Parts: sequence; structure tokens; C-alpha cells
Amino acid sequence: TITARHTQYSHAKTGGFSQTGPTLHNPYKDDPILDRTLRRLLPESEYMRVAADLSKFGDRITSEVEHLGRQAELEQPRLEHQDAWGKRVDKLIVCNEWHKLKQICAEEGVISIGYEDSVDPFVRRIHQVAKLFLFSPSAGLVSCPMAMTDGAVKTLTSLNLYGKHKLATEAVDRLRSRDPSKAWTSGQWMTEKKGGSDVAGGCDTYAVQIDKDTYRLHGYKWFSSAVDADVALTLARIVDSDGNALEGSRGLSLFLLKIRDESGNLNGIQMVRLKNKLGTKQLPTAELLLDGAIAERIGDQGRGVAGISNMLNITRIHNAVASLGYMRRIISLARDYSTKRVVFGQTQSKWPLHTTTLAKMEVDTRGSMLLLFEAARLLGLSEAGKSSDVEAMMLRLITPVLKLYAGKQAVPMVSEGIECFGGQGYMEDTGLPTLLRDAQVTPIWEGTTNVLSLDVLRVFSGKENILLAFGKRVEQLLGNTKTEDEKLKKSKEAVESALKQLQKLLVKASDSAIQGETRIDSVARHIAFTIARIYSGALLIDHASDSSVANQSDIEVAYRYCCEQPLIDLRWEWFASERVKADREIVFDNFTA
Amino acid sequence: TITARHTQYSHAKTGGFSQTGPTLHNPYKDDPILDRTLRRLLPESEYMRVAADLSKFGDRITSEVEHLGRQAELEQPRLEHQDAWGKRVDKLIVCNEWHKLKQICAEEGVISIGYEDSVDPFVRRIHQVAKLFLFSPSAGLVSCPMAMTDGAVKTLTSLNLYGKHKLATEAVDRLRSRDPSKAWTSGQWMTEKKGGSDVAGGCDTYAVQIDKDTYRLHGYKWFSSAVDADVALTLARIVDSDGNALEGSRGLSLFLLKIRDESGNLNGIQMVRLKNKLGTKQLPTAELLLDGAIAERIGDQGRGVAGISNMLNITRIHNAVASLGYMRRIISLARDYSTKRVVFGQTQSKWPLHTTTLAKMEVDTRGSMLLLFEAARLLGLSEAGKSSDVEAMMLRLITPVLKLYAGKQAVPMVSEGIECFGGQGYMEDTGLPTLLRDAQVTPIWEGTTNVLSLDVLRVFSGKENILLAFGKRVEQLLGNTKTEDEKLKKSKEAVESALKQLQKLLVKASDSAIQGETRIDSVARHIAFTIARIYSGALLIDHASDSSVANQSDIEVAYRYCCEQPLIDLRWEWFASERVKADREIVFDNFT
Amino acid sequence: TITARHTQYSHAKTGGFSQTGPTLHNPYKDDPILDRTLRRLLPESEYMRVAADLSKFGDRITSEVEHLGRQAELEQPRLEHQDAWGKRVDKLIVCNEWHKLKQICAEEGVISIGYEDSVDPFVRRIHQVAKLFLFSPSAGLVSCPMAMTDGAVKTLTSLNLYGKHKLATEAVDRLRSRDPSKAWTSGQWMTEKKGGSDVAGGCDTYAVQIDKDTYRLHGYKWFSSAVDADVALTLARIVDSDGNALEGSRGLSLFLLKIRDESGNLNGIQMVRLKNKLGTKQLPTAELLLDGAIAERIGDQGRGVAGISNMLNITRIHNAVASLGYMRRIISLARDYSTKRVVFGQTQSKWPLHTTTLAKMEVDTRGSMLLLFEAARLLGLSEAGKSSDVEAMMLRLITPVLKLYAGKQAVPMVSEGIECFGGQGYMEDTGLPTLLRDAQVTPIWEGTTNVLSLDVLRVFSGKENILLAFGKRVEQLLGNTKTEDEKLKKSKEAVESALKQLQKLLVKASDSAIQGETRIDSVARHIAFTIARIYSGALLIDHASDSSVANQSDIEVAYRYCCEQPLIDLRWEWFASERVKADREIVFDNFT
Ligand SMILES: Cc1cc2nc3c(=O)[nH]c(=O)nc-3n(C[C@H](O)[C@H](O)[C@H](O)COP(=O)(O)OP(=O)(O)OC[C@H]3O[C@@H](n4cnc5c(N)ncnc54)[C@H](O)[C@@H]3O)c2cc1C
Ligand SMILES: Cc1cc2nc3c(=O)[nH]c(=O)nc-3n(C[C@H](O)[C@H](O)[C@H](O)COP(=O)(O)OP(=O)(O)OC[C@H]3O[C@@H](n4cnc5c(N)ncnc54)[C@H](O)[C@@H]3O)c2cc1C
Ligand SMILES: Cc1cc2nc3c(=O)[nH]c(=O)nc-3n(C[C@H](O)[C@H](O)[C@H](O)COP(=O)(O)OP(=O)(O)OC[C@H]3O[C@@H](n4cnc5c(N)ncnc54)[C@H](O)[C@@H]3O)c2cc1C
Repeated sequence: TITARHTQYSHAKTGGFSQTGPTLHNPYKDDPILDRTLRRLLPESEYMRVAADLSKFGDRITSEVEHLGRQAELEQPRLEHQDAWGKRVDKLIVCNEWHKLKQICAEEGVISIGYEDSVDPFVRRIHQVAKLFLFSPSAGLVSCPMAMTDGAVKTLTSLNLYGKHKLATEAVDRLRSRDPSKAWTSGQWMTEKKGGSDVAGGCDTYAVQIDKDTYRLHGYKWFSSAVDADVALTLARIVDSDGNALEGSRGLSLFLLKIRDESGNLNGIQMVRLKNKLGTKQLPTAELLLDGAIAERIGDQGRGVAGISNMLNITRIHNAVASLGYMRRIISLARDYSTKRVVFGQTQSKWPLHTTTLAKMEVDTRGSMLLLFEAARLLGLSEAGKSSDVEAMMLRLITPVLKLYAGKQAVPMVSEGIECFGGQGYMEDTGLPTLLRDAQVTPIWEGTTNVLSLDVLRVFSGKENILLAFGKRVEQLLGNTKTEDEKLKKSKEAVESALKQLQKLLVKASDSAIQGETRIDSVARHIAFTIARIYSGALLIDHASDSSVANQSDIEVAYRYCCEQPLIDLRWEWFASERVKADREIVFDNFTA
Repeated sequence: TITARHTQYSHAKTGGFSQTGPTLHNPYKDDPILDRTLRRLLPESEYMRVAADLSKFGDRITSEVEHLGRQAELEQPRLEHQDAWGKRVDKLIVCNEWHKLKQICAEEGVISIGYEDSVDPFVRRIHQVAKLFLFSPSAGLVSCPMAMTDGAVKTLTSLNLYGKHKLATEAVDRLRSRDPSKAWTSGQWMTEKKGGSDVAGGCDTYAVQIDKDTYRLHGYKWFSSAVDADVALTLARIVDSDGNALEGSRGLSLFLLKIRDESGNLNGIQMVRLKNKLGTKQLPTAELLLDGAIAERIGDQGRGVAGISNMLNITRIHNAVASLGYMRRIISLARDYSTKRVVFGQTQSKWPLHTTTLAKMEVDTRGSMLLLFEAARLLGLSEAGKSSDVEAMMLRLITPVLKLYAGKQAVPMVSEGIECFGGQGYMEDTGLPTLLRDAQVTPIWEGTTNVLSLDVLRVFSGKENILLAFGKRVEQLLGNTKTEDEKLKKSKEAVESALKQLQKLLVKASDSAIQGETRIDSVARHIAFTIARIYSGALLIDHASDSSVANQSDIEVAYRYCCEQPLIDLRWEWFASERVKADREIVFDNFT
Repeated sequence: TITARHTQYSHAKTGGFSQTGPTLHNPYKDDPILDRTLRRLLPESEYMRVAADLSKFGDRITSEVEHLGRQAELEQPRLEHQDAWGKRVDKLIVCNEWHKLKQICAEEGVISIGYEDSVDPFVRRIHQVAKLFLFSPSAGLVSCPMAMTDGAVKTLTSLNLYGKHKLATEAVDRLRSRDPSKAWTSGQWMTEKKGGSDVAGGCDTYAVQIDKDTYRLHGYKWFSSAVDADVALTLARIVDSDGNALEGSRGLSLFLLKIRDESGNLNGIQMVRLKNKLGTKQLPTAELLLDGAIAERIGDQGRGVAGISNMLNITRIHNAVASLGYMRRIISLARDYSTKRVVFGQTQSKWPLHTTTLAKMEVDTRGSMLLLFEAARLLGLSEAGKSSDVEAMMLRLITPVLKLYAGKQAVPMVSEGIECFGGQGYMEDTGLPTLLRDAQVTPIWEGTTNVLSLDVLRVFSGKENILLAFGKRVEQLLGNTKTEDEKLKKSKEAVESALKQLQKLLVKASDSAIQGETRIDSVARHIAFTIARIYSGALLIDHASDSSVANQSDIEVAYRYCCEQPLIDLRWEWFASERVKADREIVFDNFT
């Protein structure tokens, strides 16, 4: 009979308060412009169908995909070179959610949709891009094999192999399949140690003929993402019968291989290690040593870079989607959080300074958003055989410009976004820093900002009059400006003036370069930034002029995008070659030689 | 007898090539502007002493500290609530290299130099900040307790407690010590669940009087870094004899406590958990449950906020140091890499696009670097009693401005830097991403960009003196311009034009009728950025114009900073209340 | 044009050789004695049903479960106190394969089979234990909640609560279900800091009446496994209306609770931490702080201990299953390996020393295996109402004996087994060490070897009936001996001689004068081992003597078990009180 001690067992008191975090709303319904943009680009019959599918998928993002993608971050891939008995197996361990995510992509047709023969090509790419844009920031980086997979189908089909070449026909069918138990994905192994940007100088993989169009590959692939994929595309240097190869782009042939034989065993490949990455941690990225890998030559010998170009538009568009996804997502989470976090006696949402900051992020995102859907429209026209000459040229211009500009927007924007949450933004267990770490891949891979900026110049250097064509496209967009609204008129005038300046500078540049004292490369980024802003601005304007869909916000946005920041930031003197000498004196001041 | 099988055992061949990564060079010698800046600011005999100490420390950084900081990232702090036998212990497990870093801070006087009696305060804060600046990007986040440590010293001293108050006097003395065996660090525990930033409205810790000036604390600290520190400052509401307290700022009193007791046992504190952080992973940051932690009140009752205000200038300066450290570091690594990485047949260093990219990063860095040293200058003066009115006012203005601007430059700059490395910049095992993850703390803690922008507005609202003095300071800097140089001249004009326009807009927004339709808080960031750019611009001109040290890069950077990006980005129509409504519509379009 | 470099990219060569590891064969078909034992014990039509179900499950074990169990070791449970936003949640993170294992338990009726109304209880517990035995070494410790689950069913039923008590009836029904979507598991939270084993003196949990039969619990559970269960049984002291309670066994009442509420939220419970365990790493074991956990009292007030006593037989049987599972498993793997590993020019299987080592392990395993099935037999009989006096008494005696003996055989046996593999037996990635680390739980939990040895003594002290009945049971087994066989005959004699000597020593120790100078607790283990060996011996003889099933190995094993190691290791002089003094001196020599 002692005194009871119930009182001596008691949970810790912590004050009662804890902050409610942000809510992810249905990302199709909650998106500011996506639905409206679709109202305008698609025909009525197709809009209903597409909206319904996307809106439903929105609900799957919130109830299922988000959680899956999160788990893929929490349970990262591993590699075991060996089993326990001394046997080399290169076992890749990836979590169930990654696999489930690949299956949802199949079921949801994230690839299929972009190729469905019963649907108009222009419709389907716009549907697909909208779907990828809902998926991407919840994807746990399954978005990356989706991109390479789309790019693979694209490449194999542009080379006219589907129906004719055994493995490519099978690949195409499987890569496009909506059957989760049949569907394939693809990798893409271009980057090597000596160069990634530079494939003609970097690639030291060699192909020895076994028989006919079947070769052995031997080389080292320095980044190879999604090694759980079923097939891959890669470049290599065919070895002629005297044991020799060609340097440069002219040495490179293109090959398709199955990653694993029918026994589940690696096909002449050893995984040297998995990368330890700032972000995309969900994604297994390996270094590969090829040593006898059996592969099939596709496309013409020495025509390897040409072969894979066929997919540029694709991959880059997907990359842009990712960038934009991160941007939209942080805004979406931020603004929601803004209705719940009390500071100095009211919700963040009430403080002018807070809304100013977010509004500017909105403005910039909308611009690029519409640039993205222009790209998707254009790709689709091109795939239908219905491109005007101008639309064909715009497709070639817009893709690198889009990838690099959205690319460069993304980290600063997402960085600003997480700061909206204060300290919480910085805590990995909220899910928010993932968005930053993963966003930062987007300006780096598939071409850095500056390498793509050169690609933009190389688009110009090819020469049907890209620039004139750029001019006409802009003019079309400006032609139905609601000039009666004072702000849209001013906007139209800003875009117009900027276009006119850019033309003048590039005309000037083009003349002066034989004289030696002019280096257009040096300002390639500013050039590419300018095109993006002009193009994006024109689209916002056209968008805000459709009063069947436009609201007031659309008008404010067009105005702010066009007139409250420079459309062109580019000066003649930055072209001067002397400028380059000044550049290096600055950079290399006191550098220890 | 059998055929040998030496051929069957063979390492893998992987092609012979692998890329040389970047070299970290002596960061005092390699820095493009730090030596020249010190040359101008210090009298020659102090410069010589200071340079030699830093040059040497540069070597210690490449030979030792860098590696130490890297290891503190590779071996992150852990926390164990219980020992194995049911005992609550809260064991904080932190790697040896963290500890070693703390001792190097003592050995190298990273705190001491700033308070050395026998050196002039001017000299000494310049020297200190320079040293803090070399240290910071190699510190594995030991930079953070150093900041909190310096702030603690400043706070304790400014309250006139040295000599009088036993614990604060022991604290000051140990926080400043060069003896690794004795030196102390401090934490600072303000932030709680309901508010960081907003401490007046978010602080829900309570202090019950034990005897005279000794209290027990009960509350929950939501972020508390360097829980391996020895002392900490913190705020709490004293509970009266009806068992009641005061809401708002007026309730809060400031307290000093020892973290652990003579026994190594936590003083009424539990560690609930360590934070899982994007960056500053080296640094142990915990949540703390205070339940009878024994603490000495310092400063006056209900004057807790004022009390810790004395340390702002210093904390903020340290923060800016961090930002700039990352900026300088990435540029330094990248430039080096650029002489080693071949792309299309040449090293990156020969591609104009690549150096265009870098030059612009350099330009912006230098502007802020000088801004940093002007703050250091102004702080040292303040502490010597020699400040003019102008200079006293500039210390108040520059500190929040500097922190927020450098803070907001840092992530986009470091992001661009890691992109110079291509895919390798994205690999954690290079050490490069750490720079970015760690840089991202800087615009967030100790006030977000926008919160500090509001502070900037408080500094000058509605006190016309502050901006006129900014005016005067700018003119002092510009009056030295080598106007013979066309670029410096245009530069000067640009600064003039911008300063003017700024002053006009703020006068106009001050108009007591204009105000109904006018929200200046809305553009607080633009305002603060403009101040930043104008100040920094002017400082770059002054620097370029000193012929005893400047070179041609100096002129060129000054020209670019001032004339090739707007110094003022601020329009009258952005002050309109109506605009706010438009902002909201844009932001909450389709919001569900 | 350049010279190709295909020769410069080449995998490493490592000599061509690597050892084939062991194969897990269908563990029902491969088992040397399980099928024959079932053949003898079950009527043919039940055997046929049972074998087919097990044979099939054998395949499911090699094709699926094994891999699942391995994964539950590779992906250990984790616990998160807080979510990211300051909320206390106690999230238990356990791998998919654990969950999958639990569903296979439901699908395969690992609990259901033991309670199936339409099958005879005799049959069904034999079938169940057989199934438990195939499952156990592949279960990734899901075996543990299965034991606690079966014990819960038995307890709830034996208290005559099925039909009457709402929660217990729902519980019983869900614990027995084959529907993965509905099936439940149970925990059992007895052990506290002051005592496991000693619950009467160590339980410091308190139950305050809410209403009628519903109470709130406040206390600290020091070990609580399978916190992913749905319900749990536990003991606590009811607090009276003076706010007082009863020390000792009499205070304790037994309670039934739901672990989480309709919302998935813990019922007044926090998880303080998960244990870091030598083995059973698959299994989530936590320490629990009960603070207002809502619970239904079941059984009578102060009858908590009696209440849970009904489940001992069953829990103990499950434990022995585990021990034997590990023993069988290692032997099975090792023998296989032995047909694949060449040492000095032959497979290990051809080296007599190697097979001598294994034979002795086999001999001992089989003895205990039969002991296990005799327990199963006796349990099923008890539950059918058909037990003779002898058989009722043998159930009580055999259960602690079986658990402790198998428990003490297991680590040294599995240790010898892993040594058969040489260095590979010491490698975690083979899966083999898991066997040893997991086996080591078995002599420790649910009573240590010595604590259960004291229970064995309680079973028979001072109740002369129990040993006479052991006597009778042994004679029943021996009366069937094929005495025509010289080995079985000698065997029989050995058992006789030993049983006799045992009975004499215990009579002698019972002498009320002898007792002053006599400590029987001192030799409790020897006593219990002797009972074990005698019982098992006799069972091996009986088995060997059934010509319809036995083979020559059976005879030989029986002979070796009985005649090649002492069945009794127990001398009269070890009972002496004086001896105790000598024991202490030896043990505490130079103790400081
Ligand atoms: C790694 C780390 C370690 C830390 N360590 C410590 C430590 O040791 N000690 C300590 O005291 N603190 C520490 N902190 C606290 C840090 O200072 C806070 O996180 C900071 O106050 C940011 O605010 P918050 O976290 O309370 O978020 P909140 O202030 O809730 O939200 C910030 C957001 O609200 C906005 N906002 C707030 N007020 C206004 C306004 N009036 N007008 C417009 N917008 C507004 C901001 O602009 C920002 O977007 C740490 C933080 C981090 C990330
Ligand atoms: C997470 C991740 C996953 C990846 N997965 C894959 C994959 O599955 N398959 C694959 O093939 N690749 C993959 N990559 C590789 C990626 O495409 C390369 O990183 C990219 O090609 C850049 O190449 P690099 O890393 O060699 O950069 P480098 O080109 O060595 O360096 C880039 C820097 O050099 C500058 N530069 C380069 N050329 C020029 C020039 N001509 N003029 C001026 N400046 C120039 C760039 O602007 C940039 O600053 C991956 C990368 C990452 C980060
Ligand atoms: C992995 C694991 C999980 C567990 N999970 C649970 C669970 O879910 N629920 C639960 O209730 N319990 C659980 N237990 C508790 C387990 O039954 C106890 O650990 C057990 O009671 C052993 O005793 P103890 O831990 O209290 O040690 P103690 O009993 O303090 O010490 C045991 C030692 O004392 C000796 N000893 C004790 N009494 C005597 C005596 N009278 N004479 C001579 N020697 C004596 C024993 O022989 C032994 O040497 C778990 C244990 C483990 C290891």
C-alpha cells in the first residue's frame, strides 16, 4: 500500500503552438494560367478532353504522386559491385516508389500521349507538355527518364527505323506503351570525362564490329542517369579494319543497346560508382565502364551527332518544363503559406512588401510559361507536317532559348521562394529545399546556359532569315494587341522598340566582324536573353488580348513583363574585341600563375 | 607444373584521362582586391603587421583549415537523448575537427583581434573582418559561433557590465581569449515557433525570479545553433508576483546563462532534436526545451530588445562576410579551374563568353566587398569615439543594407559559379555544392531580405538627417574622382543622377497628403538596393581614383558597376496603394 | 585519323574463381525429421492435408519469404518524434517487406490454423507449430508479433471473454483472420526498468479509473516490441480513491488497449526511442511513455498475473520454435555448402571430421525437435479437453523446460554452424550471421535460462505428483522400444538409470531435515537439463522404434543422444549450502 505514482509519468509540455505548413492544391485547378492557355490553343472538342484528363491527374498528384516522389528522395538508390560470395553483379538498389512512379507514367501515358496516332500532333504535344508540367515537381525525378525516353522515341522514329530495324521497333513500341508491365525507358550516354558540352572532342568510346551493324563498345561514360532503364542511346567511334578511328564529330556513330541481357545481366557494362549529387538524389546516376557492350548502329556511320540532334527540341523542352515546374510549385506553396503564417499581427498575404515580391516571381513565370507552350505548339505543328516556314524556323530558335532562359530563372526564383518560409524554408524535412537542390540541375545538364546561348547563335549562323522570321512571328503576336487599353499599347511599343534595337545591333555586328574587332560570342547570353524576353512579352500580350479568356491580371502581367524590366539589355560596345581584354584583366587580377 | 595466371589478375583500364580539379590558392594573396583595400585603409605600419598576419593565415587556410572544414561537413553532429541504461543525457556528438576549428579561432584571435586594447579600434575591426573573410568559406560553419561570440562580447561590454557583473566579466574575458584551453563561445537563442524576426510578438519563454538577479527559464527555443557553446544570451518575460507577464517588446528581459554546469550537465535544458538543414550541416542546430534553466538577468527589466540591439551591427557584418566569402570563393575556384579545363580545344579561360560571365560576377563582388569594408571602417570608428555625425549615421544605415544586399547576391552568384564547373559543380564530393547550400542561409537568418529592408526604412523614417548624411557621404566619395578619366566621370555622373532621383522620390513619398495613397513598405527592397548600389558605386569610384594603388581593372569595374546596370530601380508609380490590389490579384489568381 | 583506344577500356580481371554459396532448399522437404514426425503423429488424412499445405509453403519460403525477411534486416525500422513543423507525431517508419510479411502470416493462417473451429485442436497445433517452424528462420522477426498474437488470442479466450467483451471479441476475431486487409497483431508490454522477469516487484505503471471498466494508464514500458501492432496487453496497478495502490503481484491488473485511435494517432503513448539491438534488428522495439493511454481492464482486479499466465505455454513454445528454427537452418545451409566447398582436394562433405562435427549438431537438434512436438501435442490435447492427468501435468512441466533447453542450445549450435563456412560465416552480407545474432535473443527474453529453471522447480515443488507422472510418461515412451536392437536397448537402459537417479536425488533433497543444509535452486539448471534430456531421449527412442517410419539414422541418433552424453549431470554434493560459499569465493576473488 504505497502512494501511487501516476503523477511521475508524464509527457513533455511544449507550449501548444506549432505552425501549419503549406498545402499543395490540385495543380491543374490551382494553376494561374495553364487552363486558360489551353482554352486558347486547343479546339473546343479537344480542350474538354484534355482539361478532364489533366484535372483528374491533378488529383492523383495530390493523393498519390507527391508522396511517392517524396519517398524516392528519402530512400535513395544504392550500388553493390559484388554479392557476398565474390561475384561481380553490379546490383542497383532503388526504392519501390521509383518503380511505381515509372508505372504511373506508363498508365498516365506521359510518353504515349505525345505519339498517339489517333490524335492530332499539335494537340497531343500540348496535352503532353501540360501533363509533364503537372508531374514534374512531384515526380521524384522520374521526369528525367521520361525525357530521355521521349527523346529516344523521337530519335528512333525520325531516323525511320520503326518497322524496319528489329531492336528499334521493339524499343519504340515499349517506350510508348501504357502497360506498366511492358513499358520501357531509355537512357542517353553522351557525356565523358574529357568533355560533356564538347562531344566531338570529349568522346573516347570505341566500336568494334562484331557482325554487320552489331558492334562491341569499349569506353567510359562519365554520367549515365537512370541506369535502371531498359535501353540506351550512346555515341562511339567505329574502328576501321586497320585498327583506327576519326577524331571530331565526323568520327561519331550512334548506337542503340539493351542495358541488360535476358538473364538480367549487364551487357558488357560495369557500374563504377553512383554519383553523390547536390540534387536529383532520387535518381540513380552512374559512371559506366563499357567493355564489350553489344550495341546496334543506327543512322549513318559518322552521322552520330546528326542522329541525336533529332531529339534536341524534346529533351530541352522537357528540361524547361522541369524548371517551370519548380518555379510554379514554390510560388504555389508560398502563396498558400502566405495565408497561414502570421507576422506582425497579420498573415504574410496582407503585407504589401510580401505581395510585391511574389508578384514579380509570378510575372516572370508566366512569361516563360507561355514561351513553353509556344514551343509545344510549334513542335506539334512540325510533327504534323503543317509548319509555315516561319514556324519551322521558330521551332529551331525557341528550344534552346527556352531551355536556357527558364534554366537561369529557376534557381534565383526558387531561392526567393523558399525564403518566403523563413527558417522553415531551409529545413529539408519540409520538402522545400528539395525544390531548390533539384532546380539547380536544370541550367547545368543538357547544355549549360552559355553553351545553349552559342547554340542560339549557331541557329542564326545557319541562315534562312531566322531574325526576319523572328520579326514576323512577333508581329503576328502583336497584330491583335488590344491597343485601346493604354497599358497594352505601351507594352506593344516596348516589345517593338526592343525588337528593332536587337535587329540593328545584329545587323551592325554582322558587317563589322570581318574587320576582326567584334566578338558576338561574348554577348551570346544577352542576345539569347533578349530573344526570350521579346518573344515571351509578345505572347503575354497576345494572351492578354483574348478577352474571351483574359482577366485583368493578364493585362497587368503583360505590362509589367514588358515595361517594368528591360526587354533588351545589350549594348554595342559589349561587342568590341577590346572589351574581352578588359574582361580578363578583371577576372584574373592577382591570379597565382 | 602449370601455366601461370598472372595475366588473369589485372586492374581495370579507364582510358588514362581524368580532370584536374580546382586549386585553392592562398586566399589573401589571390584576392584581387583585399590587399589593395587594406593598403588604402590602414596606415603603413598597421598594414604591414596586418598583411603579414593574414598572409600567414592564408597559408594556414590552404594547408589545414580547409581540410578541417570539409571534415566537419563529412562528419555531421549527432544527438543521443539517452545513454544505454535509461539515463537522460542529451549527448551531443560533434567531430574532432569542429573542436579543432574552434581552437584555431582562439589561437588566431578571430574574436580577440576585434577587442585588443593596445590596437586602435579602427585598425582592429578592419583586420578582424579581413580575417573573418579569409576564414569564413573554409570554416565548416564555425563562422557562426564566431559571429554569435563577437556579438556577445559587444553586448556585454556595451551594457557596461565588464568589471561589475561576475558572469559577464568572466564571459567577456573567455570569449576573447587566445588560449584554446580557456576560450569560450556563445549562443544566442531568440527565435521561437511563433516568430523569428518577430521576437516581440513570438517569444513565449518565461523567467521566474529565484533570488535577486537569478531566474529560472521555461520555454521552447525553436532554433539554437552551436549548442556546444559555453554561454548563451536569450530573451524571456519575467513573471510577476501575481504570476503574470507583459506581451509585446516591453515584457522581454535579456539573460545570460551557462549552458552546462560544473559537471558537464545541461543547465535545465533538453535537446528535443537536431534540425535537418539544407546547409550549415556542420553546425549543430537544436530545438531546446528550457525547464528551470538558471540564468542571470542583464540590462534593465523589459529592456531585453534594446539590450541585444547593440550587437546588430556586428552580427550583420559577420553575415555579410559569409555571403562575400562564398562569392569570392566560388569565383576563385572557378577562375582557377578555367585555366585547366579544355572545352572545344582551349581552356575555358580563353573563351570570351566564359570570361564575360565571370567578369560580371567579379564586378558585383567587389562593389559589395568595399561596402563591407566601409562598414568595418565605420564600426571601428564608432568604437573609438571618433565618428563624425555623418559616420555615426552611416554605421546605422549601412549595416542592414550590407547584410541584405550581399545576402541577396549570394545564391544567384554562387549558382552561376558552380555552373562554370559544368556537371562537376553539382557533385557534393567536390566540395563545391556546399558553397551553395551554405550560402543560402545568409539571406534567411538574422532577418530575411524583406525584413531587413523594413529595418532600413526604420533607420531613416521620418528622420530627414539620415539621407542628407548619406548624401554627404556620397559626395565625399565622389569628390576624389579622377574626373580626367572619361569612365570615372560618367560613373560619377551616374551616381549623382541616381542619388538625386532617390532623394526626390523619398521626399515625395514623405508628403503627408501623398501618404494616403502611398505605401513605401511595398518598395522597401527597391529602396534598400538603390542605397546599396549607390553607396557601393561611390566606393568603387573612390577606390579606382586612388592612383597610389588602383590599376586599370579598378577603373573598369567602377565604370561597369555604375553605368552598366541601373543604380536605381524604383519608380514613383510603384509607391501607389492601388498597385497593391493589382499585386494581390496577380499573386492569388485561381488560388483555391 | 588516330589509333583507336578500345584496348584502354577494360574491366578488371580477378582470376575467374568465386565460391558458390549455400542453397536454401524447400524446408519442409529437406528437413530430416519433420515429415516423419508428422507422419507418426497425425492420422493419415490430416497428415496429407497438412503436408501438402506445408510443402507448398516450403516453396513460398524459398521463392518469396526468405527474400522478404532478408530485406526487413536490410531496411531497419526508424522513429521520428516530430514532423517538420513542430508537431509531435512519433512516426514509425518500417519497410514494405515487414508489412508484406505480416500479410503472408494472415494469408497462410499462421495464427488461424491454431484456432480453426472445424479442425481438431490436436491436429491443428501440430500443423501450426510445424508451420511456425518453417516460417521462423525466414521471418525477418515477424515471428515475434506472431507469438505475441497467438498468446493474446489464448489469453482473451481463456478468460471467457469471447462473446462478452466487445474489444476482446473484436480483437480475437481480427487477430485470427486470414484477410490481410483486416488481420491484426498484438503486443504485450510487461517489461519495465526495475524488472523484467520480476514483474510483481518491477512494474511501476498505474491505472486510473475513467468509467466502469475503462482506465487511463501512466507509466514507462522499457521494452515494447512490434509497436506497429494494433492492440496490446499490459499490466498496471489500479489506483484507489485515496490515490493509493498495492505493491507485489496483488496490485496488478491486466488491460487491453488499442495502440492507435480511429485517426491513426497513438493512444496516450509516446515512443521515447527505438532500441539498438544485437539482433532482431528487423523488429521495431521501443521504449514507451504511457500518459493517459485508454485501456479496458480484463480479468479480475489484482488478477493480472494469473491472467497472462494462460499464455505462457504458447509463448514459450513459439520461442522454442525460433531456437530450433535457427538450429535447423544453419545445419541445412551448412550441409549444402559442404557438398560445394573444396578443402584439400575434396568437398567438405567427404572429410570425416567435418561430418562428425555436424552429426552431433544434428543429433542434439532432433532431440529437441521432438521435445517441441511433444509440447505441441500436449497443448492440443489440453485444448480439446482430452488430456489424461499425466498429459496435463506434462504440458506444465515441458513448456519451461523446452524453452530453456532449446534456448541454451541455440547460440553454441549456430556458432558452430557458421564456423563450417569459415570466414564467410562471419560476413553479414551472406545472411549467416543474422542467424546467430537473432538466435541469441532466445535464451534471454521471456525468461532467461536460469529464471525458467526456477519456474521448472516451481512446477514440481513440493508436489510429488508431477515427477511421478514424468516417470509414467517416460515409461510409456520406453515401453515401445524395439529392445531386439542392442543400441535401442542400451538407450533405454540409460534413460532408465538416469530417470531413477534424478528421482532419488529430488526425494533426498525434499527431506525436511536435509533441507537446512540444502539449496536446490542452486542446481535448478542442472535439474531442468536432466529433465530435458531424459524426456527428449525417451522421445527419440520411441521414434526410432516405430518401424512404419523410422530409418537407421533414427536408431543411431537415439543411441547417441542417450548413451554418448550424460543424460544426468547432477551430483548430490552440488546441493550443499556450503558449496554456495565456495562458489562466491571463486567468483569474487580479488573483486574490487
Ligand atoms: C540554420 C539556422 C540556424 C538558426 N539558428 C538560430 C540561433 O541559433 N538562434 C536564433 O535566435 N535564431 C536562429 N535562427 C533563426 C532565424 O533568424 C529565423 O529563421 C529568421 O527569423 C527567419 O524567420 P522565421 O524562421 O521565424 O520565419 P518567419 O519570420 O515566420 O517568416 C519569414 C518570411 O516572412 C516574411 N516577413 C516577416 N515579417 C514581414 C513583414 N513585416 N513584412 C513583409 N514580410 C515579412 C519574410 O520576408 C519571410 O518571407 C536560425 C535559422 C536557421 C535557418
Ligand atoms: C545530375 C546529372 C546527370 C547527368 N546525366 C547524364 C546522362 O544520363 N547522360 C549524359 O550524357 N550526360 C549526363 N550529364 C552530363 C551533362 O549533360 C554535362 O554536365 C553537360 O554536358 C556539361 O558538360 P561538363 O560537365 O563536361 O561541362 P564542361 O563543358 O566541362 O564545363 C561547362 C562550363 O564550360 C563552359 N563552356 C563549355 N564550352 C564552352 C564554349 N565553347 N564557350 C564558352 N564557354 C564554354 C560552360 O559555359 C560551362 O560554364 C549529367 C549531368 C548531371 C549534373
Ligand atoms: C529484443 C528484446 C525485445 C523485448 N521485447 C519485449 C516486449 O515487447 N514486451 C515485454 O514485456 N518484454 C520484452 N522484452 C523483455 C525481456 O523479457 C526481458 O529483457 C527479460 O525479462 C530479461 O530480464 P531483464 O531484461 O529485466 O533483466 P534482469 O531480470 O534485470 O536480469 C536478468 C539476469 O538476472 C538473473 N536472475 C533474475 N532473477 C533471478 C533469480 N530469482 N535467481 C537467479 N538469477 C536471477 C537472470 O538469470 C539473468 O542472469 C524484450 C527483451 C529483448 C532483449
